[PDB]
Amino acid sequence: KLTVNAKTAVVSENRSQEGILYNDPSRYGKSRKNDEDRDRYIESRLKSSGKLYRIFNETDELQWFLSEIVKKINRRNGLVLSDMLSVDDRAFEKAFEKYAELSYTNRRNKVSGSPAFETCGVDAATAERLKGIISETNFINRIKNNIDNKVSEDIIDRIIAKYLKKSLCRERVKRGLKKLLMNAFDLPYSDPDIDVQRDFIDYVLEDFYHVRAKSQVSRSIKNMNMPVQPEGDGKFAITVSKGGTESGNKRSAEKEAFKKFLSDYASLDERVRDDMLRRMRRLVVLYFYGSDDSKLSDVNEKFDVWEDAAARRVDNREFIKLPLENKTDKDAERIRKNTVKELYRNQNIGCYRQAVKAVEEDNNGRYFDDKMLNMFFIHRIEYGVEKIYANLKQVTEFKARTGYLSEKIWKDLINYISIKYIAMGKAVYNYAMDELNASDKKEIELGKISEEYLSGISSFDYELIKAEEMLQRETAVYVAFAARHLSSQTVELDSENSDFLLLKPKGTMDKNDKNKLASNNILNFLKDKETLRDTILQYFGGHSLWTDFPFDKYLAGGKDDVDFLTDLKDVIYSMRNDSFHYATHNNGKWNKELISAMFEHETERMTVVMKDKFYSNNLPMFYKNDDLKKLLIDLYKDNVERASQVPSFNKVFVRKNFPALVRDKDNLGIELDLDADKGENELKFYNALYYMFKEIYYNAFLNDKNVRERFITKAAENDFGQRIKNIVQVNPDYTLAQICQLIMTCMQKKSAYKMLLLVNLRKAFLEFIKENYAFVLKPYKHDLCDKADFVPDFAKYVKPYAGLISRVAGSSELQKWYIVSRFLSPAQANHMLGFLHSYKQYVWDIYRRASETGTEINHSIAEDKIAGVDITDVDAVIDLSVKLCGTISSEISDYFKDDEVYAEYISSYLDFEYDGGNYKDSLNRFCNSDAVNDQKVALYYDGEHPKLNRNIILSKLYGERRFLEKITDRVSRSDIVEYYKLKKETSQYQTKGIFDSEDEQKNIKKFQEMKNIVEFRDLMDYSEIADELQGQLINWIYLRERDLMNFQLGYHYACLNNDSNKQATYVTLDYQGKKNRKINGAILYQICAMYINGLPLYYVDKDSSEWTVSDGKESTGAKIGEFYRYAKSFENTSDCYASGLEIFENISEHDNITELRNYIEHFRYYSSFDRSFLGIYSEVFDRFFTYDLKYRKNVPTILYNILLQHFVNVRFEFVSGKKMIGIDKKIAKEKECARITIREKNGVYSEQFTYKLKNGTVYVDARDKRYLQSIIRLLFYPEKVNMDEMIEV
RNA sequence: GAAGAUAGCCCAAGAAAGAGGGCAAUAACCAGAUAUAGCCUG
Repeated sequence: KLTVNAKTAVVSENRSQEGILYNDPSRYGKSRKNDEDRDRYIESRLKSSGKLYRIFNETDELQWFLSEIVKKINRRNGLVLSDMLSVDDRAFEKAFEKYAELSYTNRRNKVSGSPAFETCGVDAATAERLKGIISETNFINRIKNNIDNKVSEDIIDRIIAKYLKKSLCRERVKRGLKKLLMNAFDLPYSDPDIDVQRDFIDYVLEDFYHVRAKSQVSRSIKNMNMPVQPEGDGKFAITVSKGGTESGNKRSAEKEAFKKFLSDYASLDERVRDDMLRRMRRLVVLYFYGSDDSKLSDVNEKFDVWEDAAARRVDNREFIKLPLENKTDKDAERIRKNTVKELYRNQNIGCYRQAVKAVEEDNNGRYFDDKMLNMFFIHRIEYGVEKIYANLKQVTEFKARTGYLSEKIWKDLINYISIKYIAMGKAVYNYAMDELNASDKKEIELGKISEEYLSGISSFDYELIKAEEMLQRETAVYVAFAARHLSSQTVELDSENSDFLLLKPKGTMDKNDKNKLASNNILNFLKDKETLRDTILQYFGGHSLWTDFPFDKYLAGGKDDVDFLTDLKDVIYSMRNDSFHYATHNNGKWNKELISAMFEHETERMTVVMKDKFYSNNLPMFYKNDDLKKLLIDLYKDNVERASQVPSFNKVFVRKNFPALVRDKDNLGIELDLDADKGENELKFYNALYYMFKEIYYNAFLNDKNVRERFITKAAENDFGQRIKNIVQVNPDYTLAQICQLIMTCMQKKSAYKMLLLVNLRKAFLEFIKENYAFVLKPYKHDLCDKADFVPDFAKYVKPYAGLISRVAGSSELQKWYIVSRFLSPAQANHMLGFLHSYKQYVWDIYRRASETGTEINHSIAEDKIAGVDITDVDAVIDLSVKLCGTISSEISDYFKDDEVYAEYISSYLDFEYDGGNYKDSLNRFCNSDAVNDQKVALYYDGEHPKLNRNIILSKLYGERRFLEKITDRVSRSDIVEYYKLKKETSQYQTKGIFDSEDEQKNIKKFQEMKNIVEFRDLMDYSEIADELQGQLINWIYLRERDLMNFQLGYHYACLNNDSNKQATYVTLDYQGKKNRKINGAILYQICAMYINGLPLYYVDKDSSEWTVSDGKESTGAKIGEFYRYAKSFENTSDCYASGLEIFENISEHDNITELRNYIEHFRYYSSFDRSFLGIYSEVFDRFFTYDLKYRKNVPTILYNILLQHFVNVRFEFVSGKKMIGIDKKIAKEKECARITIREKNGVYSEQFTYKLKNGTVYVDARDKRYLQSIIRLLFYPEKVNMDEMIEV
């Protein structure tokens, strides 16, 4: 990469912008490059590549013969341009470079012929010598000087397609090279239109001397800009380049013409938009079908553009003639693909030239009056064709159909309009809606650019927006999951009341018959009002932990456990659509005293929980309580805010390698001196040490001052250490985390500097242990104390939560973070915490880079606060949830009425041979039965009662029972038999960690897999994968919802700022009710109110037929209804909300989009299973992202990545399904829909693990066939597939 | 107004076409350890 040293940014000074290069990390005054240094930096990077320049880059008998031919051509005395042109003590280097400059200039100025060296500052005799050096004769001599083989044309064809330098891969250059090589090897060849000197050799010299980049790259950087900038009148519009050259000024004029299109198109009169889309449609028809197409004959034919679009789809015309397939041969298919790409390009050029001529000669009302707008669109069309064939992965007939291309380009043009309105709305929303912020102002104005942005937008500004929008969208996902989890055991929703958060409090009566409760009254959905409080408290660690809590102090009056449920629901709801940017916020309607007291109650258990994790991880089995007490106080006396982009403990200390690592005498030299329970005690020890080291890593090691200094000293390796010294040079106070982040600084996850960081951290940690926790080196196995006896004096020494308690008491916003994170699974809460960390680091990094480049930056987004509250407090709250979500009660009765219902629940996942009687006894019989030899099943029973199984309870609180039952098979006796058999077979080398034999490793892997089954850990895995698939779907929902609002904002902002007719209340609302307010820019205010929880909407009420203002807390659905009643007066439309949305989506499918969004966000899949994950992802791909190609076209890759993260490789096939258009209430029609499926044969395979041994390496499937089967069932259910054929091994 | 994905946009260039650069700006990628043999290898 050319600018690998530097970063680029766009800065905006006084409504003029500049693309800058800057060195990072650097100090202010040493970072941003001035014009000369930018120029020289580019020059220097270009001339870097000069002397390694070779025509050709870089086992089968032929494929290795090609490689040998290339190498001989590239070896010395071969075709080495640096040697050839530097001859005679570099005396001609300047002349040759000047020749290259004039050769390039001759192309742009249409000057025919190679330059003569006489005009490069050189006499006539020398010119003859130089011309000979860069002649075909000399090239032929240099090319064959190292070759003593007989090469064929096919060898030449293969070498060119496989090894030719990318900058030389243009048709005429490749043809020139082929002609030269055929002449060099005395093979008859004719290509009369090609001149070897001009088409190949002269071009090579232009490439060698980088004449294009030297004259263009620096200026192209300087002219970079953002998508939208303010104009003179303080209005945002799409950015237009300042041009400066002949072609650049034409390009700017076309862009200005499209800017005018966007203004004119934003018309509430749908006839204006229809006519403009028809003119754009005619341009597409002209481009692909020529000026004599029947739809271009009558210039005033108001043909339906979508009917024409549908017509070209079923058209069979071929855009190009495809060559016949080959006699696979990957070399021959690459040749054919290159031939096909050149065919597309030739036809594209012809189409372009024909269209340009026709819009010049045969317009007369067919196209746009503005010639520059027709040219803008023709350039978009040409570009769109190139996007398709430059991409080309596989030559296919469907992609060669003219109607495929015309309709791809049509949707591409609509895409471009869509993303520009969205880009406008993004600027308006972020920078021209200040007065959305809560105030006492009785008159506000929306759509005026905030003072700090009138001089324009920088790239750093948009980085800050991305940081905030990412966290907002990530948080939105967790709000949905928290609502799901709270709803899952408290209510049974139905299809008409599927959103838990929109259920109404217990006193809500029907509006039309006040004798009845409203249909959405929460009472109608309660699963069991009598156990409601105890059910809720399962999510607060079990009601047994709350026996001392004065609930009745807070549920006084008629308030009961239904109001308790309603208050928690209200906390969660208050975070939905809660904008981080616009505070509406700190006034929660729920019982803040109750929530605050519950938080304080939970903080009181934290020291007990953390010390209990030492106990439960068996640390007091190997170390003295007093030594562990010292450690406990060190680790937990202060809440620790973790920094992002520090390598995880588990990557620095790989669990599989851990026992060998701690025993290594160069590291720690720990050897535990231990009969029967030997291996089990060894395993307990290494598991205990792993947990203790993990806690030390995060809570003591990473922030230790001495660790940092020693890491820097101890720290390719010269490169690594060089950047470290640069980093600390730039700021000596950078923490170790910040050094790691600066060091660590393709859409598809890849199947089968970081190491230096892991190594230096691993060694620094071992030394930290030796220096500070030396008692760790001397473990001694002894008996576990009673749990209550282990450091019972612990809470006396530390009070980490003292300050946070009072801050949560006084913050509605902290209470939201608390309740939302607290209702997540432990893995989800951990992910939420990680997103917070990533947000904080990103914001810090942006300000850091803005600062070093001297870029003024409005601190609307703070480094230390979010939504008004300290990030450190949010962090501590979420961290409290992470820990407590994973702390399961020891009382079965906290989760089930008795051992019998518990045992019956276990039977959903375990076949303990239920006879038909009592479950508790059938399970007790099963655990007391013999499994293998003298091995009894055991596992699932703890003396008198069934064993409390952590994974079972976690699946009950946070997983989806019917889903898990549908995608897995219950654990069986034979599973438990196999578990014990592999236990035995591995019992003698289990903590070796890194093994000698190959079948030792494979058996260890098999045991690990069986342990995961009998422990229900695979269940947790599948639940997390489903949560990740569902979470990504919800993420996409909030991506779309953001961009729908932005589209509407940008479109109506454009409308407000054009001359089209606008009614009074579109521009200005003068609300004279008791909460009176005047709103200038009313349409913009009302758009944003639809999407912001807490922002009132002004409308004419259905029942009173009078103007009112809402409290702003009603649902998005209610707000859309209210918006309709606001707009309802408008005469120039019938649906203002939907104005322009034909660009964003297919209007006829709007209700299906809403239905899909609701299906996902209301978790309906888990109740009905009427469609699969693949089917939902298919419908998202098909029509959820109509508004922006860049989201739509990554939908399958994102799915593939999620699976690959879990070591599952899937091969997609794209086929056809069905979708409805419209929603019956009866006008829904069915049609074809994209269907993403998986190849029926060998479509799913496991990633391989690389296991190192003593010998060498063995490759083992990460995931066995049984695991892969459940993944396929997860993806396909309710559909069933032949998994034997689909799974590869 | 189906889909056959594995980008998209900005800047530059450009009709005898051009075809370079940039993007934490834009999604993805990378990274992140919550709990006891589950995320190896690089």
